[PDB]
Amino acid sequence: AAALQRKIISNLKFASQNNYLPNQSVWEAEISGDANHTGITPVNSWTEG
Amino acid sequence: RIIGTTHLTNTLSDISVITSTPTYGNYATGFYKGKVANMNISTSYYGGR
Amino acid sequence: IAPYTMTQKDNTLFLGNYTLKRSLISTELKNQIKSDSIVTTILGGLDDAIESEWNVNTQYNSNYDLNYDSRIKGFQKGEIYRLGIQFQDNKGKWSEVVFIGDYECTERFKYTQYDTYGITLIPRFKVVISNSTTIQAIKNLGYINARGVVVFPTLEDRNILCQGILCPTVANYKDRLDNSPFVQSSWFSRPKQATETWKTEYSGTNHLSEFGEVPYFQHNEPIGSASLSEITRWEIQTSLGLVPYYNPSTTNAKDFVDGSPSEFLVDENIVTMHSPDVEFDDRLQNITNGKFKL
Amino acid sequence: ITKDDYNNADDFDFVGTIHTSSKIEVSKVNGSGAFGQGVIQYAFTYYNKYGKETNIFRTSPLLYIAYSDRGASPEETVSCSFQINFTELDSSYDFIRVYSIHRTSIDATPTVRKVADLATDTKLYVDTGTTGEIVDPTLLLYVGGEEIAPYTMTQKDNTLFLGNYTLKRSLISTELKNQIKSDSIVTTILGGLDDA
Amino acid sequence: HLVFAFNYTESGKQLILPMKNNNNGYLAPSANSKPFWNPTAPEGAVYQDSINFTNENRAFFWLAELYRDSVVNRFGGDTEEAILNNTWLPSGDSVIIGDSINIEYTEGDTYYQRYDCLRTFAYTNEDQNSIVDIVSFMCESKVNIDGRYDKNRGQVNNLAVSPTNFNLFNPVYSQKNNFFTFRTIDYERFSINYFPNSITVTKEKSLGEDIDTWTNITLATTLDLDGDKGEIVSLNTYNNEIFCF
Repeated sequence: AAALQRKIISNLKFASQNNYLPNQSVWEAEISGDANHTGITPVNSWTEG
Repeated sequence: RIIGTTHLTNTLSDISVITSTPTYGNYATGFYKGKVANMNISTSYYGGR
Repeated sequence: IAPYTMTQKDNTLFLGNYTLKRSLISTELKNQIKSDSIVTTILGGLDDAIESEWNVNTQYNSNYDLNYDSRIKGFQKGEIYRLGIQFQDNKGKWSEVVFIGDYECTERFKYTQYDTYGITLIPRFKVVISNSTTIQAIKNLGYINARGVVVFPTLEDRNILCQGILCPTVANYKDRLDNSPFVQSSWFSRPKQATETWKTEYSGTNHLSEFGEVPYFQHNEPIGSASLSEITRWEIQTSLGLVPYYNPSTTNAKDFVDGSPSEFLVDENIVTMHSPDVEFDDRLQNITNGKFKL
Repeated sequence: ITKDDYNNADDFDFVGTIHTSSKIEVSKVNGSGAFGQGVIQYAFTYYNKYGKETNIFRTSPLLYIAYSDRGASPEETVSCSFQINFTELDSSYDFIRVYSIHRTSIDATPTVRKVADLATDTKLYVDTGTTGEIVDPTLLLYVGGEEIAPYTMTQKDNTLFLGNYTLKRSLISTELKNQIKSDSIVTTILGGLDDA
Repeated sequence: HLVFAFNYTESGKQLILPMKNNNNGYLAPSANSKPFWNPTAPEGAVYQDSINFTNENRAFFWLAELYRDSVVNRFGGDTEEAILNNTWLPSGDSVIIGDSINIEYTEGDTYYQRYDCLRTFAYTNEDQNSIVDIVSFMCESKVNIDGRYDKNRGQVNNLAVSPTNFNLFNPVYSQKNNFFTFRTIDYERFSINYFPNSITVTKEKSLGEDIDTWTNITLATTLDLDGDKGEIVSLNTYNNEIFCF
């Protein structure tokens, strides 16, 4: 009874404005000589699979 | 004439089970998918499996 | 053309032994213009300068820029652009280009949504030449006007590939142990919160459901919980909020996961960048192991 | 007769001469461009402005128009671009011409394109598939032309006539062929690519 | 979309997006507890930094950029030689050369438009549980995002949206100033401009309300005489026939 058939949820987050960091506080994954700030793996584009 | 061999290292395996009728147990789990052989090339000992 | 002789038959003019009078700019003057160019980047805008169509009194306002000219285009802040300058004769004939140098932008776009209007600032280069000798030399060549000319960068030589938000991913416990999937796109987008007051909101009667539910966005926080104080946050019915951490001296990994194998964890260590260029430009959807920095 | 730097007897022949040892390598850049699926081969030839034209002195090997991780369907267009790295060109010539033999099947009539007429001192050029005039495949054999020993000439309507001509064909004598065969020390080696 | 992963720290921990103003950090593990996917992990097994950014006081996504550091031979080379092979485009309105030249490059190549990323949609139209997730935000792009010609924009419903309905795109609006394009010219290169044996021919004078065809020379109907007789000394007409000396 009251068995589910089809339920759907929608969401549209709206960003009315973008706040940009000053040059000093920019975050970079790579900082040479920094043990913690290691970089990024090779980028990959996902399409279907 | 046999000239060489093949260095098997891993095997990518998958399983799928579909049943016409439901499970016998009213609260049974049904099809359970376990871990089998989906390992990197580095673990070459378990090759040809 | 500088012909030598003419005839006139059937209302048609003939012109023989002609020289194509081509007027060029000497190399020394080109170098002088290059040296005398004081190029700077400024934050300009459109003539209107006030977009009253957009206000904060509405659920959604699409910033539509096709009702203006093509001067809406700007310059990426970290990009390199090969700039130049042209000159116009008394007839409207544009001269060749005078390469002045490759110059990097230094100001980004800026959209600020005020109560009743929004202000957008478009970065623009600005070349200033004040050496009166150079200007007089240019005028002596018959030039009157001047215009900006640029070579835009191709995708191969671009410093910037794309720009977009960062969305945390999610991973199931059993699949992650199996590594069939290890991560996957989050069905819900998971923004970070600027403050920690939402934690106090999820306590007692403070949280009214009409405000909306903040998703599970912390790194290893399970998507789920047993606390009824935050029940509306639950995204999966079969979740128990099992933490993805176990003591190796007590239980194995498989045994620990078997307590809730259908439990999911967030993953901010592996992300999914969503840029418009990837969706719209089909050349970025075929990247395979591209070496880039973030 | 308005040039006074003639130093060799081959400077006067109809077909141009190449003095420098051109080294032109072609590599595939992936990510930008618009090419058709198939294999592509590049051919080069110098030519003076209003002057002579050399034969096809260098031809690149076949390059594959495919994706960075898979082949291309017969009906797919690939976003590839080929960078041409010229080195030690014959600067005495006004231009260096670039061709592109494109095959879309097995032993099919290719689609020759006239890519560009670059200066003989340029060091790099990236060939996106957009630009280029589709020339007939058969005129890659007419580049430079034959070497004939005519007897008389005329000149009507800016066209040159050449009568009683001998096709100067230069062959290799049988004894020299046999000497080359005997003097050939052929061996098999285990080489690799430049990257390695 | 694009998917990548931060590299582990040199100590073996995980690198994570920084937490703004040291708020809402990662879930720290208990003592002597390891992740189930990495038993051989260091204590804590997580590294996270913070950015002292105060202008943002609401929820946000870290807006980021795929930086590329080394680019050899950007536009084919830095020399005049490479610049010769480049194609140039106009940018900005023409200004008069007075006591000084002040140019302003109005038209570039980057836009700044609202982008609605349909991150997630339904696997099928008959399944039980499906999710639709959209993130509308402003971003910089080289593609005219406002060319989206579908009317399913900024609506609360967003229930039946899909790649077939939500983000249809008309590429034409992302067009450059390609029609009028110029390029650099070498001064010392010798390109001839003298044609002693050549006759240009204009169009027959219309004698209607349009331009004078004689003043408009296009060199589209040239005619070259033999160069081994001499330059064109004179052209004359006699009884309906042109004669060239």
